[PDB]
Amino acid sequence: LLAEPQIAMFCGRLNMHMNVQNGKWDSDPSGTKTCIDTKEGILQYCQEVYPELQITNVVEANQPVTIQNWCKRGRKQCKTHPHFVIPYRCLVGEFVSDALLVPDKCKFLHQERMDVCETHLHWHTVAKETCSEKSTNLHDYGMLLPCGIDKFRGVEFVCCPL
Repeated sequence: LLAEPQIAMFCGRLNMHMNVQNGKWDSDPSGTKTCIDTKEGILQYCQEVYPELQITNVVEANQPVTIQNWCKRGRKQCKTHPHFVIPYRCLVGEFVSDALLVPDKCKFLHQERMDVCETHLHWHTVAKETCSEKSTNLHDYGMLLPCGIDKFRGVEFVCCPL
């Protein structure tokens, strides 16, 4: 969901966050906060930047975005080269899994491993690998059953014809 709460980082520039009202990337309120290394720190920035929301978890978005107007410290020189970055989604309150679009001719699948607690990458790879086994393409996917910070017990996905 391209306009939901989320943050985007580019080291050397101020963090961006999604403006849910207009869909645009807004720079850091303080004019000082830059890129973060830990998922836990990303959760903390989510919480700081969306004070009216209860941020309970985070997850990688599935596709990178392009952002060109990164600000330097103190919010000026807010132009640089276009930069590809995968935003982190700031997940709100009780977990609701993504409603995936399933084009005609494609197939919705889901797998749950209630005995494991796994990464976004792992589930992405499970999804992709499943589709590939039948000569189809992974089209859209989402996490299921959070069990930790950016850790989940399952994946929902859509496989489409090549």
